[PDB]
Amino acid sequence: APQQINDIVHRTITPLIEQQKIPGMAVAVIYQGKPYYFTWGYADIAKKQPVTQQTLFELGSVSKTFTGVLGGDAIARGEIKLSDPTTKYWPELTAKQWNGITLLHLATYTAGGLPLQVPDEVKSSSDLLRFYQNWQPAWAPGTQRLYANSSIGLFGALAVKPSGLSFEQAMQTRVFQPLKLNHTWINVPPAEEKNYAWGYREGKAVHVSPGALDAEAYGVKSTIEDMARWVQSNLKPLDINEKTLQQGIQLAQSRYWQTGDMYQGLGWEMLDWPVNPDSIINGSDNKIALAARPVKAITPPTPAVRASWVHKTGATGGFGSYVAFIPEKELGIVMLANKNYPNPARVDAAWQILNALQ
Ligand SMILES: CC(=O)N1CCc2c(NS(=O)(=O)c3cccc(Cl)c3O)cccc21
Repeated sequence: APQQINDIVHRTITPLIEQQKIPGMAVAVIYQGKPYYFTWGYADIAKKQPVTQQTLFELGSVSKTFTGVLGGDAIARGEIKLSDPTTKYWPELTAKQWNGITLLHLATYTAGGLPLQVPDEVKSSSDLLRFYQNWQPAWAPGTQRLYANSSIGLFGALAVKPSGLSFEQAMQTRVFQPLKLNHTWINVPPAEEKNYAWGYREGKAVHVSPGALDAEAYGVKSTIEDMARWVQSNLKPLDINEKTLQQGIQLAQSRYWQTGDMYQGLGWEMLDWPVNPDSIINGSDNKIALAARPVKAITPPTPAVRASWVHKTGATGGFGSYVAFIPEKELGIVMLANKNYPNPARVDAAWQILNALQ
């Protein structure tokens, strides 16, 4: 732990924890390719369990980066194409509004206004079909972006259909195991519950509740060590020996759409590096419950740009996560907390640390 990394991390994160009243936090800095770990506070306030390097956190929407990469791996295997119509993998989706909606539109929130949340009433495979059949798009496909679990969640479910595997089994076999992410889970096994932090919402200890397409949109739990390895893998995909996984990571960092200064990948979101912090700090703010934005198609998509700020925020009811990395600098950060605190404060802290080290 070089003193420079020690000092910038502690001097940034300690006040953040105090100001946001975060119960526990884990941070990883990847510097010239090597990981350094930091932990503070409590995974379980009532049982006085500390945050360790083995503590599991709910990633929330950072799970969408795993879904994006798994989808990219299915593309690279030749099992799906992003230009495929949605109905090719779900022929029972016969309602006419689905003509022209491709897997690309699902993966990038551009199908025409799919809603942020799958309704709680939707549980079964037949409930899900009925929900997507009755959905009425506000817009033509490929014209506006509206961030949505029901969009990328359906992409993940359809992307694994030609493989025959369940989504969880495909994610394990094709992403977690090859990358040695051995403490990363869609469902936390009983053997690992001692390490599963509680989330904290309004002072109450909480875990994410089951929901339709939860595994695909917000369902991953992981340790700070496994998340650092995730960042290392996305920083240098060519060091990965599995060929389709290498390509799938590269596809998830391709630029498909532009809105303002932001480019939409598969799960990942990107900006040109160097970034103005206020373009990301205000650009990811989740004070807005619904933000509809016109998109410009990038025709054809730009392959993964090493001179990028690649990032993703994530939340559940009781957790708040952030990942950002800069491929050209071999630099990255992971911030895992068991409180859902404001996104601008995450990005500001991450920028203060990475800017100091670049
Ligand atoms: C208060 C509460 O209960 N929350 C907040 C977030 C969340 C998720 N995660 S999410 O829908 O995919 C998501 C939406 C929007 C933005 C982000 Cl960054 C995000 O991860 C799942 C279940 C409950 C809750």
